[PDB]
Amino acid sequence: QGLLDALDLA
Amino acid sequence: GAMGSMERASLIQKAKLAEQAERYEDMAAFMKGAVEKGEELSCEERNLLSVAYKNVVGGQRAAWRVLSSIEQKSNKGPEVREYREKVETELQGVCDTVLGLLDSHLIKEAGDAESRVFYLKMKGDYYRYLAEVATGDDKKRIIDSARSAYQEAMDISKKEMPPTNPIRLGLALNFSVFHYEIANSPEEAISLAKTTFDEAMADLHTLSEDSYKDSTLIMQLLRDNLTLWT
Amino acid sequence: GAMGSMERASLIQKAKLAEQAERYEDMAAFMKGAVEKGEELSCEERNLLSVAYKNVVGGQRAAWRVLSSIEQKSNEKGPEVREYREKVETELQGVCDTVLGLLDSHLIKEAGDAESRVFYLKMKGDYYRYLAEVATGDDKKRIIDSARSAYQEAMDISKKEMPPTNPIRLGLALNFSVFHYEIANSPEEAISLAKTTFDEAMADLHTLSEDSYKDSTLIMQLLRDNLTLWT
Ligand SMILES: *C(=O)Cn1cc(CCOP(=O)(O)Oc2c3c(c(OP(=O)(O)O)c4c2[C@H]2C[C@@H]4c4cc5c(cc42)[C@H]2C[C@@H]5c4ccccc42)[C@H]2C[C@@H]3c3cc4c(cc32)[C@H]2C[C@@H]4c3ccccc32)nn1
Ligand code: NA
Ligand code: NA
Ligand code: NA
Repeated sequence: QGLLDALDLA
Repeated sequence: GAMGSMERASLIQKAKLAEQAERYEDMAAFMKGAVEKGEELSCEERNLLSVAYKNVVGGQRAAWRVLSSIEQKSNKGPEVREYREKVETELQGVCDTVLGLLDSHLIKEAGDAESRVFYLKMKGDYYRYLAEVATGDDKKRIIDSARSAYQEAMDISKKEMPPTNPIRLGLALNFSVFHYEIANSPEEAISLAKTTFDEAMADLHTLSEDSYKDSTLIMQLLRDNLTLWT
Repeated sequence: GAMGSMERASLIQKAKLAEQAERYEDMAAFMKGAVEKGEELSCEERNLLSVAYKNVVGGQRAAWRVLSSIEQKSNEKGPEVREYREKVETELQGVCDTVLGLLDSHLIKEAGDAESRVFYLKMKGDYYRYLAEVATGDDKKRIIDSARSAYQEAMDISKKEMPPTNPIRLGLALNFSVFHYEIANSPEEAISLAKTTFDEAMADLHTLSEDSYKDSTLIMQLLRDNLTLWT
């Protein structure tokens, strides 16, 4: 869980 | 640090409690204590560190933009500049904490490619954040520090990860936005986003079960930007 | 403290900037500085101090409720949940103490209009109510006594110097009646207050003005909305 949130996409 | 007398496993546990409570300053402080125990983070721990500090600086940047905008409407009195400078200094403090953790504890020659890219990309992101609020000579060194971290991450991901890998796509997306919003290079922005998208399509056979969801959303953000810039 | 070198007008101005950026801790800190200059706050300034600390305690109350709930589901191994709930509890208590400190030190007076004196006495009741939510045993009894006492002082002033239909009087009654039911375990006093409040307001409803013949009505519905819920 969390990889998308964690990648802090610009 | 005030987290030195606490067990690693209890710091991770209270980081999860902090998250459920939406207390990101505490979540960050706990995950910082965890990293200081000097062991490699698991993928899940890595993600909690990143979620925690993304939410702290995310709130500060949004507050900076509101004030920076209200300042520019005085196109006066010193109050808006002063308050913008206060929030700015806090954001710089948090960015320095995260770069200090990356250089001190997390960035290494060893460890999986996913970790080495993820961390170098964070270094790029946090220098990008410092670039947004900086001026003059400081700004030049900071932009060189961002490009350089991003570039190292890109060399590792081109060598060690398939074109469809969500961490590689997210590195490209953020690096491409650096070019556009920070380094005043629309040409490098559009070129990176396009070669990133096209290389993933040409090697679509590599797209894994485990990345289908995340890589497909990141590919949509790459496309949406190309449409905004062309 | 930290705001002592800043101009009063500059502290108000930055509290407004803080609100626009949704930085409620800074907003509260700026207003605390303004109050500390020792001048009466206006209706607008009053509202800014209230909105600022309401958002700070509101976020902490909600985080305590989440931890206090996850703690009970430990019915069904580890002291972590309890420790973190205590940490957040202590911060909540610290903010409530700061606000009560300001009300007792600077804002509560025999002087000023009825509206300003009721506003401050009600806020004292609200912040004691907040401390009561997380308190136990003997400390909890002192705090519930302190709340009733502040609410009651405000009620005596509003009964003597405001008309029955006045929104501030009606909102004080509503809050005080809910304290009776949800905190002080007095359904009898909660029902009696809501009934005498609604009946007295109803008997003078023909007087009610445009400027406030809306809020007055909304609160009058909530009085009788709960009267049937308590019967
Ligand atoms: C932590 O370490 C473990 N972990 C990993 C992940 C993410 C990837 O795990 P996975 O379970 O493989 O992905 C996945 C997710 C969700 C859902 O539920 P939902 O779509 O029904 O709401 C599914 C999947 C798998 C099974 C189901 C699903 C549907 C679809 C695909 C894949 C999956 C393919 C076809 C269809 C689809 C639509 C759009 C793109 C790709 C596909 C839940 C949990 C995880 C997930 C990720 C995302 C979303 C929802 C879910 C939201 C945000 C992200 C996303 C991308 C694109 C659109 C919408 C969303 N999590 N924890
Ligand atoms: Na300031
Ligand atoms: Na004052
Ligand atoms: Na704790």
